[PDB]
Amino acid sequence: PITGKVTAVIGAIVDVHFEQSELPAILNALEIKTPQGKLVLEVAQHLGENTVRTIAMDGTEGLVRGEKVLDTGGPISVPVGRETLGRIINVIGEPIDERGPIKSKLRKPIHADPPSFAEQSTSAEILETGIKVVDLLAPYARGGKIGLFGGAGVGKTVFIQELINNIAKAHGGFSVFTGVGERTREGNDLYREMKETGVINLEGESKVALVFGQMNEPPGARARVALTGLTIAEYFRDEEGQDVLLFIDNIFRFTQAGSEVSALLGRIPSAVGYQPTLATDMGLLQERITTTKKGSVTSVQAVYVPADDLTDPAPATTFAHLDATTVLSRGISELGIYPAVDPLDSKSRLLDAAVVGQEHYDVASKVQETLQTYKSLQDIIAILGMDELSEQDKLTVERARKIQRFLSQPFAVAEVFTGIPGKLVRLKDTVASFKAVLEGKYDNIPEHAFYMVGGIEDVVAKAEKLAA
Amino acid sequence: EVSSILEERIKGVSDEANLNETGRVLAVGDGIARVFGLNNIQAEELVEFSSGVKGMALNLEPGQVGIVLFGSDRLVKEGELVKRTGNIVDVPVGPGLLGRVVDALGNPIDGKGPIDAAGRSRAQVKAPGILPRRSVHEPVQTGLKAVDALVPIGRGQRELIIGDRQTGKTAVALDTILNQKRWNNGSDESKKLYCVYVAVGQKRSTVAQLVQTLEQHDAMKYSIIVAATASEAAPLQYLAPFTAASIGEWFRDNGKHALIVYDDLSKQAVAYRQLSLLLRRPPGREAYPGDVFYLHSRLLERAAKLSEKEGSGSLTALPVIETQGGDVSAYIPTNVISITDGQIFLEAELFYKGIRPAINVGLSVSRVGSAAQVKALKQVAGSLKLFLAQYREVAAFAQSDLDASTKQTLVRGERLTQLLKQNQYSPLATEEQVPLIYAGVNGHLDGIELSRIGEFESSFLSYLKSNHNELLTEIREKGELSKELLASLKSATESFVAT
Amino acid sequence: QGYAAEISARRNAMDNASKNAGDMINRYSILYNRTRQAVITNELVDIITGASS
Repeated sequence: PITGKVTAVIGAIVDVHFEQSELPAILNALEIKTPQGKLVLEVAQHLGENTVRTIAMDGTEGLVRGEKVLDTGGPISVPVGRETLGRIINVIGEPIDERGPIKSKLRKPIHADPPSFAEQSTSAEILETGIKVVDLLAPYARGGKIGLFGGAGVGKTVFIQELINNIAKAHGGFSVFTGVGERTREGNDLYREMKETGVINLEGESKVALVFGQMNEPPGARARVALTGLTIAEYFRDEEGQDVLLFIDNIFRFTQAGSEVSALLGRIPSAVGYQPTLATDMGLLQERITTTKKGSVTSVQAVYVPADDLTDPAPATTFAHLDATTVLSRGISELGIYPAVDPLDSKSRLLDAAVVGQEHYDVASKVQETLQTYKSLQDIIAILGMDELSEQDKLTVERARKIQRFLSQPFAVAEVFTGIPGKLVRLKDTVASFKAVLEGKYDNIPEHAFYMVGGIEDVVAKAEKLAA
Repeated sequence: EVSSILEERIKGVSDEANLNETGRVLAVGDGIARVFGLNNIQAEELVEFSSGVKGMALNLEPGQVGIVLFGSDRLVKEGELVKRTGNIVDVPVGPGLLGRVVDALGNPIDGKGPIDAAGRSRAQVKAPGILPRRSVHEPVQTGLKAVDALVPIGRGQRELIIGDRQTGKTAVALDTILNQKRWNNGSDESKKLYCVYVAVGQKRSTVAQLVQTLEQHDAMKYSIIVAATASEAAPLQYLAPFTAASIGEWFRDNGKHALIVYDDLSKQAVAYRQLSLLLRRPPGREAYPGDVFYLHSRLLERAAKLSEKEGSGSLTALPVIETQGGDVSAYIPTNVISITDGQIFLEAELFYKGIRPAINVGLSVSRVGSAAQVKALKQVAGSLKLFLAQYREVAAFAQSDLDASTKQTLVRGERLTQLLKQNQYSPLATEEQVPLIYAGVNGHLDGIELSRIGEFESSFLSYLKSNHNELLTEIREKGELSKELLASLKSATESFVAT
Repeated sequence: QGYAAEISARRNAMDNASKNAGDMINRYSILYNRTRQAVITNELVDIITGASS
């Protein structure tokens, strides 16, 4: 029985003295029996003399030195299973959905090593999406990192909700929304809302699994929520063959949590107050986000940058990982578009000609040129007058404002919220719609016939209905 | 006499001093005694010196246990016996602190008798869970009309009062507390918000004035003032909001509602900086300790509106952050802004231009917002938001030949800006906020000359009070504005406008 | 005819100026923000060195 006695409690950095030759290995998980149930300490050093230095996950307030510790023997093993979908789970893999003990199959270590070069994606793949704006100008990609920008609420969370619905149709996938630095009140609303919109139904089926990591939870537990979440996803991917889409919240709070743990460990935080092991921490996490031969994880991450500084090293490191960036605009939401997506500031690097198909690319390039010209033209056209438009320019304006309306396409989750049943639009059919709009088949069809509709088929119906 | 009573009390102590574990200071420098002993001590536990000093034990190191002294070093010297009290910090909690200005320990610094409160409960305890909360929907009305309309506040939520130094930041806060007297008088205990003002680093003369003002407005009997004054030591300052929160928990747990105003966490930060540096822990960004985010977050999620199974209660909070140059970009402001759910950012220029409240409408947001807004006030001030938006754009149009629409906006907007002035230290009733804003919405006030707006306001209120306090009470009690009431109001306003 | 054109030009020039000044404002602001970070870093290094010794 590998046991050791607490020999320090300076902060949440608890040094434990183990009897000789009965030493845990680094990254092992220790459990200290406590009236707090357990305190999980993760061994992060060997200080020698048969003592270690560990970090704590659960708070150490009122800890008494010399208390016996028991060594689990390896990085925390968190429950996994289809059963575990629809559970709000704390870092230590215990229900915080409060609907009692998680029904589990197998439990698995929170730390895991990135798959081999061979088991990394050898050729790109384009994950299907149902938002047309997404499907043209930043098509999702399997194993991809898609970094959200723009406000929450009617912004990010509703968008995230839509994706879960779409994913369920798209594959039949699952998700795990991991929320780091989560305001627990807002999280409650999200959980209740997620229940209401039925992406979680525990009287039914719950696709998304929730891991909420509140800000009041210690920094160590803030750091470890992500690694746990990825493991859950990986059980689906590798061992249930699934394709999943894993939401992560703020990576500012990912950085923030890690930075503290480094500083506590005594490691000199590099410039702009960010840990020396900054690169590696993203590196391990975001190289476990990949398309394996068994399945593919795909991760939608939320990238909240502090002070709008993209020059900050942590955002830069994020952008290195990011394959796409989705930049929600509030101006766009104000143009009556839900999608709230800013099409000209939404960009993906997987958008290249061959990558998305030549037709798709050419259509996209035209739509980009159309929108780019529409905006620029509208700048001085508004000032000069709309009648100062050329025949070509007002053809473009006519088409463009029709495209602007065409962007409006309710979201399935937002069936209640907008009041209009969502319009799911498949990627091929999105291209088809734009080919026709480019060819002006719908430039004789009214603007608000494109308002709040989906694909080509949908706007055939609405074209008729707007008139009739 | 009184002396005899004290001597009797002294006779009443004689307890066996078998101190299971004692300590001896090895060296004491910088208020960081390093003690030999204290084998079984709990972390952060309260320790009593020979000097009588109180401490917490942040560092439990193997060879020495590094007490951080709450007390002054003046009497402390090496070798001092360190009795182990064996109790982690706890403060009296209960309704006993209503109208009681107490220090962190619980000593009544106003000396309004030894605090007799329900229980003494520990200073730090972890924040309510997901399921232990239910969403906010209950308003709270600060009397400040602009606050109530532009950024409507609710219960068990956090939302900043972030603004520039000595703009009477405390004055803006104090106004809310004063309006809580009206609601306090009211029977419902959600309407009884038992306010807690946490005066951090604030000089005792200033807090004495605060206390006196509170006494003048007879507010000390729902108010609680947790005081860590300028002199009060950095451990006391550090634990001061945590200590305060626990007091709030009794109310919250009792299902009641209450409002805790942490003023200012910026001075809390400095105390933590002092502490961290004294323990030689590396100072984080902007030389403010790295776990300041963690510290503030631990405190700030205790502000929560509990679920109805947890007896629908709350601890509303309104943290005050001092912006040194107005920089919300400053590390502590940026962090706090992220943590909280809304901010109100007072504008120094407006303050200078005598517009008190000095609120920067754009840089004030409430995320809960209109969910926690009176329906009546919501109806008659949705318009106000849009009007002000135009007014902001047409602010620069004050540099003239202007479009008639623009010139109208400018007139309407200027009258509105004056209307939202509310002289400091005079709250207003909600039943009197709603008619005035309705008038402005209907453009009735636009016609009234700017100088005569003031005369109009008080007069209109009395005119309404005389003409139809039946309407006012009806409006107040219904809390909604029906088409019939708004109709009558438009008419009533017309009648008043004529005079 | 001239006077109307003259004042029209004055308006035009003064408008475009506001725009040009704005662009320069943005350019020096980004530089300011970076410079601010650098000062923080240089100070931070001094502290780190001090703590280290």
